[PDB]
Amino acid sequence: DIISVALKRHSTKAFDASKKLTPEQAEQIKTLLQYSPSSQNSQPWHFIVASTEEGKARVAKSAAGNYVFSERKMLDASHVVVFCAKTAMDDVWLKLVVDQEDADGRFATPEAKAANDKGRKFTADMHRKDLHDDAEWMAKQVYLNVGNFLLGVAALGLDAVPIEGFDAAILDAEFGLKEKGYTSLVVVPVGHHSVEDFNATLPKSRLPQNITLTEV
Amino acid sequence: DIISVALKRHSTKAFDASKKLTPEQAEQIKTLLQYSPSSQNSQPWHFIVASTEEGKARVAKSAAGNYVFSERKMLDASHVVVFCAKTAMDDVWLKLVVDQEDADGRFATPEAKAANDKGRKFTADMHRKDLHDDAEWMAKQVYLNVGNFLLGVAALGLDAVPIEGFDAAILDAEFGLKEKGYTSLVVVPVGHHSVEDFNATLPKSRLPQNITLTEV
Ligand SMILES: Cc1cc2nc3c(=O)[nH]c(=O)nc-3n(C[C@H](O)[C@H](O)[C@H](O)COP(=O)(O)O)c2cc1C
Ligand SMILES: Cc1cc2nc3c(=O)[nH]c(=O)nc-3n(C[C@H](O)[C@H](O)[C@H](O)COP(=O)(O)O)c2cc1C
Ligand SMILES: O=C(O)c1cccnc1
Ligand SMILES: O=C(O)c1cccnc1
Repeated sequence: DIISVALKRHSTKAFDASKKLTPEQAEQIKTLLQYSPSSQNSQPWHFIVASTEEGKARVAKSAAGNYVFSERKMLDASHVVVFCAKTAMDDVWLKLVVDQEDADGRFATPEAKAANDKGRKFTADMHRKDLHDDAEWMAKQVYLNVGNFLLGVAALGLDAVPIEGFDAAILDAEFGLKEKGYTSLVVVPVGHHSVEDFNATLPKSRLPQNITLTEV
Repeated sequence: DIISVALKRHSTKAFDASKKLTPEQAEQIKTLLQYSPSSQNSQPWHFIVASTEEGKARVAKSAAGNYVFSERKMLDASHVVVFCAKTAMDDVWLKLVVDQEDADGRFATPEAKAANDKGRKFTADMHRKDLHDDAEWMAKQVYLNVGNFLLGVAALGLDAVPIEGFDAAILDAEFGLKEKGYTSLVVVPVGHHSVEDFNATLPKSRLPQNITLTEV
């Protein structure tokens, strides 16, 4: 049951390098990334999934120097996911999304398709022209994906840790993301915790609902 | 089976007003809100849970103007959750979080507690003093919570729809959020879909992994 999952999941502080995702699990984590919801189904994201030693080493370059504590997590986990946001919402992407919805049979008529496209452009233009927050808006959808992913992987019986503790400039440069139109936001190592994971045995802590939650 | 949940969940376009959350479900959705992870366990959020006719009507004020299509969703769902972010990360909140971790037994020594506080302040100060993006940083954690919540509620067998299509100024004013130190970001009606939910029967559409996903 999902509440048990939410109450028992934790941020893993150390991974067992010998314990790999099964082939099926490796496919399932990709499914989770793909099928996250997003505003206007804008899907303003790219994922780097590192599963080779070479690949994980490249991601771990972002943790060198000041973020060194993050390196072992990135190197010892089975699979490491880099969540990236688009840096601009371009017309090519908008067309890609609506054309895909059309290919998947979501529109009964050309008018319905046109209306969907118009609505998505309205929202996108509002963020870029009026709110001046389009980069932030897209990054928010990526964080939503991350939240979906963390619960999803826990429910698959996998350990994980979300990481903001890395140098995004280094990671962006390593994978040439800027030129491709993306920027790295969160790194999520996924695998199985080791006996050295001190956080596996500690009680969860959250503020009480009397502070955070109002019922009306 | 969480993958089945992810593949089958959808954004509900119309709710059956007669179909209420069970008492236990109403508690479980609150648990999901509370137990979401966040960077440094900063939990920079407040939730309004509207379950009365009066309460939902107050939220539905925000579906004015361009956002009229959101009104029925907000009024007809069993429970409506307003996800809010803090407007600034203050020292009182940082102390609240570490003191709660201490009360929950996460620190073996005063030194461990002090180290946790120091680490949290380092990260928080980076955002508020250097990047001047603490508002954005906090809003990102809230969107992560939303992602967790949407999958969680689906796994409970509940329908939902995330909504950016509302007037945050109207909502903030209605609940006096600004003065309390919060701002509304996403509204999530939760309940059961009606036969009028045209999105319940439509195929789900996502961009292919050959565009969005790189394996290394
Ligand atoms: C942050 C966010 C905001 C959304 N806002 C709205 C909204 O205002 N109205 C609406 O009908 N759908 C809204 N949606 C639903 C999206 O259109 C939907 O998630 C997307 O088309 C993918 O479809 P699915 O959720 O059925 O998988 C929102 C989704 C997200 C993630
Ligand atoms: C966006 C985000 C970034 C995080 N970055 C790190 C990190 O860099 N290093 C780390 O050890 N934990 C990191 N965490 C884990 C949090 O400390 C953790 O989620 C929080 O303390 C709650 O504990 P739990 O995840 O075990 O429930 C991050 C969490 C989130 C949501
Ligand atoms: O996804 C949608 O349908 C949507 C998102 C934002 C605002 N209005 C609609
Ligand atoms: O939650 C953490 O431990 C954390 C968050 C951001 C950066 N470094 C650590």
